[PDB]
Amino acid sequence: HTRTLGFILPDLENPSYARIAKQLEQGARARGYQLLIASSDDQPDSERQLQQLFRARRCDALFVASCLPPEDDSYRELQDKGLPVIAIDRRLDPAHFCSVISDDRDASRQLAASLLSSAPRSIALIGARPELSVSQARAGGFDEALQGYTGEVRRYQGEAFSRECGQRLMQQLIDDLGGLPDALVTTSYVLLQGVFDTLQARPVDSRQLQLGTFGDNQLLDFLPLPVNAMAQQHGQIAATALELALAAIEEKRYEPGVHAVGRTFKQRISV
Amino acid sequence: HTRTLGFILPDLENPSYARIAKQLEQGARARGYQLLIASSDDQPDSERQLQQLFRARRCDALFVASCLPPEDDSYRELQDKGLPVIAIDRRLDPAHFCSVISDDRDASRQLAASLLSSAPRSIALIGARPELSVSQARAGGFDEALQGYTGEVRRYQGEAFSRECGQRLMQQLIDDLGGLPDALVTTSYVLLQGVFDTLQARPVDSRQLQLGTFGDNQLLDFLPLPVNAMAQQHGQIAATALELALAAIEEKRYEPGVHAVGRTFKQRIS
Repeated sequence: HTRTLGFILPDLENPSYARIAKQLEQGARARGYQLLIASSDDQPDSERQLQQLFRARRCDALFVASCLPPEDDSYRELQDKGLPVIAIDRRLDPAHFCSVISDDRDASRQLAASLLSSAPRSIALIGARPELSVSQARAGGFDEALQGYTGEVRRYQGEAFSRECGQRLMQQLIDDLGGLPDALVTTSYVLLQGVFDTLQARPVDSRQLQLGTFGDNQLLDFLPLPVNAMAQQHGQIAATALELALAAIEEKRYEPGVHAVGRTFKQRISV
Repeated sequence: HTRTLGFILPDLENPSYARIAKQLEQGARARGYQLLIASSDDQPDSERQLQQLFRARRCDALFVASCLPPEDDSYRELQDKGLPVIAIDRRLDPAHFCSVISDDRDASRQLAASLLSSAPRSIALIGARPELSVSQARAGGFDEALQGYTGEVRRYQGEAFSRECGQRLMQQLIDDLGGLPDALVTTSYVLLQGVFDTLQARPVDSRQLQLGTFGDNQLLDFLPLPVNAMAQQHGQIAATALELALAAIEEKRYEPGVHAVGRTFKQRIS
């Protein structure tokens, strides 16, 4: 026993992971545990390197937002050797791992529906890493809200949750529609940032779409362009994950399954 | 040789530290090293517990943005035991420790001057943790820039670099002046967040003022209100800090002193 917990996350610059990591560290500290954080940069080989690191380090439990393929069984190996693995944000196999996540599919359905109110002629989804369960959920909720929709629908899912990817996809979208869509949902705030870059390159008067995104940002309150946002309850995510970790460590309780926490709706678009 | 580096930082939610950590991680990986990150919350006792951690992990080198007093010699002991300790952002005793920091005094001078050039009738500084060298440098630069200025000046220094502190300080400032200051410098983007919270509560027509800050954010480009920003050169700081780490680990050379890296001026105010 080391009384240390590890957290592998995809991106240190993603404010949601930072917030969760901070909430975890605080809660852990009150329980007598230290938190060690490492970033995979959403690269599968980096994550595998971190796996070996946290195993040799002998952390009492490992929190992880994985970027690995579901076919990969590396975490099963670690678990079989006695390491408690708690998934965060990105679910691991519900038959073998405990995961704490946001209720993304329903969040996405409401998000898209909130834009559909204005009767848009065209609507698009911009996302990334389509293979991930988190991405499938958000694309899934988006489709669900489109039932009975007769307008133009486009889905663009890039290679990374990055600003530049969002910028590239927005361009490709604009180039493909011959203009802005009436409405747009981004599956991640960082992707929205790229969208803003693309919009800024255009003349001032062609930038008036209905916008919705996952995650949130304070400065959205000051944007002339209103953006609806679905934010994580980071505090509850961390508190749930930690309690699950400690039960596995201290009570040897561990039940596979997904624990979903609702997102909060931040509406800035007048309805 | 564990092939792992440690990084102790004050605040995971502070974009400046997250950026440097990310760059350090990326740089370390290219040299065959893994980076483990931990947060102190700027709490001295939390930081001390973390010391034991990278003490036990036996990391090859430890990066740290410390919140400990100058009287505290805990880092001295760790160094004597053979651990390369590299300060980042917050300098440690230049007589014994190597530190990579930003050119804060100069940056703060230029930042404040940029606001003064528009002839404000009042100007304020919002900062935190006045005892820190980084805070003295930024407050000092502000003061140098204001030499000869005959308008109203206010200096509010809070207890933490946090959004809530920034909010409280902005509230006290507005009550003090009986309104918004014409110009304002915040010593940390995190404090600026709290300032933005206070402005948000005011009518849309009552949010105009000359604004300058350390740190930066993309959306600052899109606001109807331009904000001058002194961005940290996160990549350069990481590279320099990394170079010093490896030179210590692999070549045993360790030379105390301060390596200052200049900031990037985003002059959004015409």
